[PDB]
Amino acid sequence: LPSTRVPAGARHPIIMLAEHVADTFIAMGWELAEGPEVETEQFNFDALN
Amino acid sequence: TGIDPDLYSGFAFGMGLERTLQFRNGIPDMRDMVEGDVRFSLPFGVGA
Amino acid sequence: LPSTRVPAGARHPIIMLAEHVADTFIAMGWELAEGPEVETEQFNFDALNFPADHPARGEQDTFYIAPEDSRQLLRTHTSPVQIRTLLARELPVYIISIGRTFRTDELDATHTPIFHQVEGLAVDRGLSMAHLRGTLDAFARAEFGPSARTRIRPHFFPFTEPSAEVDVWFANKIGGAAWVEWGGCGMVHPNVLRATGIDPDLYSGFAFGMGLERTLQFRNGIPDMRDMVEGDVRFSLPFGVGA
Amino acid sequence: QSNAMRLPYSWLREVVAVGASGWDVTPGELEQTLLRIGHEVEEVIPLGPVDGPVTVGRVADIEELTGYKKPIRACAVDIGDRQYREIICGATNFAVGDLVVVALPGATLPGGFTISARKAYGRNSDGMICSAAELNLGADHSGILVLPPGAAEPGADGAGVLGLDDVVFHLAITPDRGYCMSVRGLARELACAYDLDFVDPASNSRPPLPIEGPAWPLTVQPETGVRRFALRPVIGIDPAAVSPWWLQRRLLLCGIRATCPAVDVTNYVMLELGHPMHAHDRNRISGTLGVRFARSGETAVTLDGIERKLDTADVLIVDDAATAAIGGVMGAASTEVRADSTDVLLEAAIWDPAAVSRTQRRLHLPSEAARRYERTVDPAISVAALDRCARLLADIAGGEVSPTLTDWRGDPPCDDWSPPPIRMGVDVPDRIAGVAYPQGTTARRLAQIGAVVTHDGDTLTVTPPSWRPDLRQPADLVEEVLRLEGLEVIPSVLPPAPAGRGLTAGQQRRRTIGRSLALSGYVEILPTPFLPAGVFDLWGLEADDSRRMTTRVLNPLEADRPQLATTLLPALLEALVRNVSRGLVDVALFAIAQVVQPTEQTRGVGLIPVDRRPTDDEIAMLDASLPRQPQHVAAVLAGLREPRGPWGPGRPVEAADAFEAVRIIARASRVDVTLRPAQYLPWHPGRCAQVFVGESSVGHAGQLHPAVIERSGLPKGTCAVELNLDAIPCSAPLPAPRVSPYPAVFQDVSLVVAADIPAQAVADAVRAGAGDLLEDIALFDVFTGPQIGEHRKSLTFALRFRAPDRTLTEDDASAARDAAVQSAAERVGAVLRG
Amino acid sequence: RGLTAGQQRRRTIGRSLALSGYVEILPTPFLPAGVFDLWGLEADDSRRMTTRVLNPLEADRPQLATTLLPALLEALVRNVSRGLVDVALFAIAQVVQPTEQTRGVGLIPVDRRPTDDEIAMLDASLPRQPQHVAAVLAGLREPRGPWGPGRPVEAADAFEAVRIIAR
Ligand SMILES: Nc1ncnc2c1ncn2[C@@H]1O[C@H](COS(=O)(=O)NC(=O)[C@@H](N)Cc2ccccc2)[C@@H](O)[C@H]1O
Ligand SMILES: [Mg+2]
Ligand SMILES: [Mg+2]
Ligand SMILES: [Mg+2]
Repeated sequence: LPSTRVPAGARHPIIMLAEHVADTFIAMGWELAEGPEVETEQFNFDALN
Repeated sequence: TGIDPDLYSGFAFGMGLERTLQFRNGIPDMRDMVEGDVRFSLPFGVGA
Repeated sequence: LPSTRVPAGARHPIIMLAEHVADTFIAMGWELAEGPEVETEQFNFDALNFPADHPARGEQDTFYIAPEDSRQLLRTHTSPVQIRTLLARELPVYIISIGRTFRTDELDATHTPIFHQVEGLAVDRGLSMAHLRGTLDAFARAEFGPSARTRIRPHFFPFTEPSAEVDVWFANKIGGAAWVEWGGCGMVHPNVLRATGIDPDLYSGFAFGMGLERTLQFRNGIPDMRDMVEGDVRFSLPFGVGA
Repeated sequence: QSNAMRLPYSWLREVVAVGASGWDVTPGELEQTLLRIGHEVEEVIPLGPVDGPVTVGRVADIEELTGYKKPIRACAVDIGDRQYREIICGATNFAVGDLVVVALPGATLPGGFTISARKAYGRNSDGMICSAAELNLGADHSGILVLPPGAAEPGADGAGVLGLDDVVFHLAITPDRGYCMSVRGLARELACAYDLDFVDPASNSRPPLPIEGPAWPLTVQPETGVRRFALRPVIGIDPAAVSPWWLQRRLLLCGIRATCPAVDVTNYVMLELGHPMHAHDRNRISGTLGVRFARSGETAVTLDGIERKLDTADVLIVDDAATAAIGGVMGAASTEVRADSTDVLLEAAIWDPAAVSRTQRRLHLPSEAARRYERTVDPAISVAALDRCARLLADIAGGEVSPTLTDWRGDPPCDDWSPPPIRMGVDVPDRIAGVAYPQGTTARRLAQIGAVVTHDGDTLTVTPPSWRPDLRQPADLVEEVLRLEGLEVIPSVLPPAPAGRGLTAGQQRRRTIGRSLALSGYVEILPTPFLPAGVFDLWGLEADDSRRMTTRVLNPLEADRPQLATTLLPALLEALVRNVSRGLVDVALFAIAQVVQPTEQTRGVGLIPVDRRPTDDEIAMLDASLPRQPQHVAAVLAGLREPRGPWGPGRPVEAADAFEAVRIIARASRVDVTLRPAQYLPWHPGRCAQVFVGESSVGHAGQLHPAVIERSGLPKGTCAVELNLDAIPCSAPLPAPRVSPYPAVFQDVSLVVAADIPAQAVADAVRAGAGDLLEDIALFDVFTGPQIGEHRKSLTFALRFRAPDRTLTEDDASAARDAAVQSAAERVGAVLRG
Repeated sequence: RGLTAGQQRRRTIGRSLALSGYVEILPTPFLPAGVFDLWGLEADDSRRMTTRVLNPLEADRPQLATTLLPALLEALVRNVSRGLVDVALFAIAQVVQPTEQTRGVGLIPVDRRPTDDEIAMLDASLPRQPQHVAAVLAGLREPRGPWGPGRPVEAADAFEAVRIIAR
């Protein structure tokens, strides 16, 4: 008989691939940096030459 | 950024995450991975 | 009103500390090696440069496995994983190994017959005691914080030369704060490299072995390890699910 | 405690001060110095303390008080200038004229016991006669402390004569530094640590006794491993003579109780120089002394009066009558000296370390000599320690040291005891330490520890001293330089590790399973591998059940639990019983641990030579010899699975909860699993599922057998699951789902089958007939009753149909439903309900 | 040094909600048209103070989201309309909340490192972008089966999702 009263969910495959990529680079000694989604032109364009 | 280019060099890259997923899983059309139907996510597992 | 129909469980704090230690070394480019809990004498003693009929071997608190001529035992330390790793992998090698170890010690505040150890092994060209100290300092910094007091002093292990022990200042130690041993370390003995087919003139190495429960006691200030080894759910639940 | 070394600081200072007069350090600084060079200080025991009038006294008069069940004495003691004090004492080991230490009223003994003038046994008592324990001087022995004659004058300060300002150091010497099992070695280490000139207390100039001829006939079997055997006699001593106080006190502070001067000098020289000494009665040896292996079943009664079953590998000392000593372990009562002995023949022998280690471990005799011979003894000091021991015995108990000497040094006779020379690069210690030591540091440090050091370009030739057999390779020399310079000067450099690959799939899966079960309410147990006693009998397992074939430990801490676990359930059920008995009755526990499963190929493997890499076949036979140790995952449940609260009364644990724990593990492992009816103890034969991945069995789950639960004292309805993780193949799926946006058609179907047809078989048949249009199928009703008929049951499934490229019509969905019903009819005999 | 505490917590929250039956949504920052009017929010509700995009792909959806619920509710409506009526969705994403200090900054010379004050005015000029966690539930929280008829979503389920995130 079926037994799953609490059906499983799922994190998004895009997020799960990001975790796998992150773990790959962390295992090589790298770290993860962050930044906001709404950005100034200064950092999105001008400071990038 | 205040870094001397005569003392330091560097490389940088920027790859698509969805593009990586399409290459890795052989997904030709990214529509399902961006529309948020639960039937797209559930076959991938909980991800815990 | 309360809402939790499915009360939270808990992975064991010892296992969760092992995960945190593992993640610390993986973030430095290291990997995790493994080995069985029941071991031969070959890898637990002999290949680790232990003499045959000598107190360095006899004084060990060893669980010997029947029959008397079996040369099998419950491994007394994770150091036989050094031998398995050097036989199975090409050089250079930067691994740790976290698994259970067994000794005939009665349960007290800091000893239990079934405990865990964090083994470390690095074999490469040009490694020295300075690299060993750099690695232990990162280990201590990540588990005990930047204010931790550690000290290193000479000791003896058959599989290291020179050998050392690292102490940690245990504030919550029963009877008053004191230095307490954290683990052993040293430069990999040339006989160990010879037993694994490695030229000691071209490669050197360091290795360490620290107590996992001992680390937890220092990190969380737990003076008596009884609760962490008796398996009462009231000990684990305050640590959280650990997901 | 075989590595222990107890010695008083006053003795250490004396040996060090010879080469460096005035050397004296606080006990706290001495402790740190010993730790910095590698000597573990287990305990620092100060003597006393003592305050007030604690004075040496002379027992002047003893009047026995009769009438009591215990002998009680009323004593008058001279405390100085013939000023007498009346003391009531219950001890008997003293007579008139003996030197005793009395604590007068006002004095304070360790710890805090103040003496007062009292009246006991109807007599006056102006103090007490102290014992060694009451003064915090020696161990708790029978009687009061009697100083040897002439130790002090009546009236002398007790703390000064007893040396209560001294400090005793208990050291745990590592087994590679056997030379440190003496005052000689430890004083040398302090001279190295403090850069002092050292005078060896075992040197010849510190003169040798004359050698006219042999002292006793001796034949030595060379295969016994003996490296040296020395004998020098001392004839005509006084049996009534005793050892002076300085010698008895130093033995006392080192843990050795004094007996007679013949034995005291053998123990004193052993502690001072590190070479064990044995005293024989010259007139009790009958014929030529022989060193040989024991015979098959040969016996020997040691000096303690215990018969020893000797082995072929045990090295003995025998003459023409009986065995005199078990070589390097313990002497026999044959030639043992006593109050009758006046001619003493002293023995200084170097035994093979491995032979002594074998014998002392098998006979359980870790004597003071065996502990040192086990860790090698300097063979270059045998005659020197023999002459020092012989002169000391004659100086104490009189007599003449015979100018004869036997000195067997092997065949051919060995005249050089230094280990082979070692060639090492000059900067090798600098490379290992990561420190640029000052010029000459390595050469100076190696000379301090006693090695001859020659220099030739960039290579040092180092010849270690005879008391340092541990110095065999350049790495050994590296340790000597670094530990004396201090390890704290070594810098801290993190190595740039190459890019690693992180966690393996199996390591990652162990984490995911742990997270999934913990989030579902399970508490992790770290299960003991030692099985409960009689557990498989409680389970009622058959005699040939493979779980009974266990690996056994020879020396378990619990004698009734020597068997290593072939399954994780006994430990989990034991952990469940502990929690329930403590008032926590609603428990779900889990464990991820290996088990131990020996086979007929499980066996011992003899020593593989370690001077090279083991061959591939040697690696294969080492691995094949160990019992199988697969990783299992297991869980047990009891009580309420869902607690009670404002939502309702909760839900008790049922077998379906164990089945869901299987599916929790399977989803965390990303594998598909089928559950099939099975009978397998200790599970309930009607509520037990066998778990398959494909066609491979991986474990079982369900409710435990009620008879197992009853016999084991478990909670009623307890459930359990155990899977073999190593039998679950690691899966790395890369899904590429295609989601149809077209509308779905919902239809339900109700099918009557035989009551014993599993519901999964009916669903599989429906799915097989429905085809690709079937998106989802869910059972939501299982009904029995007179409407259906006996031996039957009705199952109702919710079906969701969907087309990938069009809006599915109600008719096209019914055609797929009809085909699903037809398939169920053919495969499980399902009848559409009407 | 590996992952930070915040990065690790984002993973733990995702694992905990997914194991509890929630399906992750990557929420669009472009608000549905008229969503706050559908909610009946007051005119001065801070959620109405939105950052606006000049050139959206949908002309009627230029406002950036000050809350994750409009996108999640839109994702819920899509699933329900496709026949999947028992849904629990969640999202871990930032929102965009401008203040009166939100403003444009003229070009800073790029021939040198920006001064500390120039870094401060660049950061202070951007709208607040805090990370939110949100979830929506509809239909049956527990499905029906051989155990019983299931259980509809109730407010207590949302309260438990709070305690899932808190633990
Ligand atoms: N009975 C015990 N219970 C709990 N923890 C224990 C127990 N016995 C030892 N430990 C811990 O394990 C650590 C190492 O123990 S040890 O016996 O002294 N050393 C070893 O086992 C060596 N294999 C360590 C080592 C040394 C050199 C190179 C590599 C590895 C100790 O510092 C303790 O923290
Ligand atoms: Mg032993
Ligand atoms: Mg130690
Ligand atoms: Mg050494």
